[PDB]
Amino acid sequence: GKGTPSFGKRHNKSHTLCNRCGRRSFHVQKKTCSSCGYPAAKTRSYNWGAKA
Amino acid sequence: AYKYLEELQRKKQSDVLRFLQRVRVWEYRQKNVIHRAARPTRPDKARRLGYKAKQGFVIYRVRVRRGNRKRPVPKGATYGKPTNQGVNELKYQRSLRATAEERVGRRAANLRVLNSYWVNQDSTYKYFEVILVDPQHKAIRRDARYNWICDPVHKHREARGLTATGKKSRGINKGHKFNNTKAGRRKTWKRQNT
Amino acid sequence: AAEKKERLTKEAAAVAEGKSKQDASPKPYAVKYGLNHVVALIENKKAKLVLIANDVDPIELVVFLPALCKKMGVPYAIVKGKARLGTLVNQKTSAVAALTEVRAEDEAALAKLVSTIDA
Amino acid sequence: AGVKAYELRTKSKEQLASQLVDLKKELAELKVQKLSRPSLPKIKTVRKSIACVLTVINE
Amino acid sequence: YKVIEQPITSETAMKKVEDGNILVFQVSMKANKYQIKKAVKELYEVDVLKVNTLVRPNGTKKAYVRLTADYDALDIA
RNA sequence: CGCACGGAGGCGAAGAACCAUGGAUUUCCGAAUGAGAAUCUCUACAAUUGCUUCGCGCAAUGAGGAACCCCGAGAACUGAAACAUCUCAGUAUCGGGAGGAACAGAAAACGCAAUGUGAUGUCGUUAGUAACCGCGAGUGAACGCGAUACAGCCCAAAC
Repeated sequence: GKGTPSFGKRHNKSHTLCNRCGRRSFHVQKKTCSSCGYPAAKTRSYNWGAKA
Repeated sequence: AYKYLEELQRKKQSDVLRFLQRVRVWEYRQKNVIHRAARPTRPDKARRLGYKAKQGFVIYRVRVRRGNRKRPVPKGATYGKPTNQGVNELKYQRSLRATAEERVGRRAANLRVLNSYWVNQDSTYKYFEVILVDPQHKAIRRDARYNWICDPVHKHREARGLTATGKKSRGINKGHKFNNTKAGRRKTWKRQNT
Repeated sequence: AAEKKERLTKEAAAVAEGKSKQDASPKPYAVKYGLNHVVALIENKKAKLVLIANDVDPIELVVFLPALCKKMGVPYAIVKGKARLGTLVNQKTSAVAALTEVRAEDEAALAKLVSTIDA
Repeated sequence: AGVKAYELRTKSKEQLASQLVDLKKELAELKVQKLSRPSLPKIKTVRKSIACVLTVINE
Repeated sequence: YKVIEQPITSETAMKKVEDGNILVFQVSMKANKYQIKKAVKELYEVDVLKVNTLVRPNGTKKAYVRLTADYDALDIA
């Protein structure tokens, strides 16, 4: 929940750098992402934000 | 010349056509989406819409589903008219025709389609043929007719994607002067969707 | 329809029989090609016999050959193998279709054979 | 200048795998003793020189 | 393409090329340890008795081959 | 001797730097394509498809792009001083896809009804007109006209 620690203690690797997207972004429990691309073979965006 | 294969394909319950229909789709059924075919099922209609034996031509069947519905339900905020809401009642505007034409084309990425139309199907799926062309081929890019469906793909590209075809360019448009209001000035885009 | 016996199918493809004399009549005079031209001959009764392949595709091009043969009164036969009657007419490719307008030379075996069918 | 890609590309592959070690040694060797005394255009000359040779055969 | 890469020079390396006949650098993760052996010997005249392997971390490969009781640490072609 | 003004050293008149054009080299994954992988590793057009000498032999597709364009899916806040149709709006957002522009396009048209016009876009106007609507709030064309630019043709079948 709230940092106590109760969180932060979690010492698990996740969200490392993706092969093709410089940002770490890719989780390891996920498949690929949280920044552009993978799984989609394109670029990642999403309009959750920018108006189009 | 090919009259009665037009005539014949009218009733579809007349006599010979029906029997072929008994043994036809038996095989087609138990054959999944994407097939291919040496000849069209109706020779008049292919070689009507545009099909000739020539290299670079390919005609495929397609199956679809049966009835039209299959839709997701809206989230909350359903309360209302409801407007866009509903469930199994709505029918989708695209035909199980237009759907046959793509869902072909996205099989063969390379080629485009002048589109034929179905043969009938029962208890479920309808079928459809669908001729496609092939743009970078020879003999295709020869005959004046059956040219320009490949220039090479400068404007026409994924025809039937855009829509430009037979069933499409129908469906969302028919007629000309009169009743072409809130229809094709060019189309739905522009003159906001009806 | 009626069933041909692989014995009749010899002799004249154009006739009820299978192709043989059918090669005659091309060397002699008269024949047709495919379904299209053959159909015309029945329409304007010119062909003595015309043949039809059994195989056929779902072509159903040859669907109205019978009834539209039996009005005109043109006898027509069934052959097995589109290729077989394809080959007798000088055609590299096979044809479901038919023939012999004039039936030259074999105005003999032809017409004798027709009698066999519809005996 | 120096080698200049003329001589290269004219030369055979075997020749290329020669004159590619010729610079290599006087190169790495400059790198050692480079610490001793630094080099001016030589290393840097040799590199580039060597570099070009590789992207010749591997063009 | 080349199996070789350039010598790996480090404190660990110089010790090996000291006690222990030798060692080196390497490259080609996609190199076996036979390949680095042959293309070791191909380079200089020495027989390399045994070459080990070593992933890294560096994202490269390391393989320290040691000579055969007849050749010293070259440290000079 | 990049940004990048250092220390060392070096290159250049054997005409370097730098620019143009052309060539060489061009690891691994791949849209990523032999297979796997957080940019490494292990021993081949992956996948779909056309032609086919039926062999990946010859080819196609995939992804990107500021917005624009085309085809589909499609809200709610809001307005009606509440609110259900209506409205916001076919908007936002989503899915698929083309081009340098797209899309339309040579009448089973128009309908100033005519002895009249003559493919299609677009701009101005027609006009907040006709039409819609708790006939509430709101919504809302077209023919024609003046312009811009103009360009008409190919199949199926008969034989």
